[PDB]
Amino acid sequence: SMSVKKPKRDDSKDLALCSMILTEMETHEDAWPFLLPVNLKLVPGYKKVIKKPMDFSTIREKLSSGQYPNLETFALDVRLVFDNCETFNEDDSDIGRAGHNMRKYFEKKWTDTFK
Repeated sequence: SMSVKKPKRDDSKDLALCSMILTEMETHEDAWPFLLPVNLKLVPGYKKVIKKPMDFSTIREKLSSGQYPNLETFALDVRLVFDNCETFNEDDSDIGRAGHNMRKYFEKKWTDTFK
């Protein structure tokens, strides 16, 4: 509360570490469904159904331009990418499996880097 603070967690490397994680996600072989924004002209249903589209390139640009105030807002957008994928794709599809795999990959890197 006012003039009562928990000890200051060092957050000075967060930006670099989120960039590193994002690089590892970008270079995973199953990243291909997530690298670029879904083409809203070419994919029926996407625009109406997925209220907040997110992809790795968009996260990368937000990251690079100081649009994440903290590491939780970064994780929210990453998870949004996988939540959107599960919303739109069957579990038993290449893309559906890609999303589960990438989410797993991300969550491990996240825990190992920060928790």
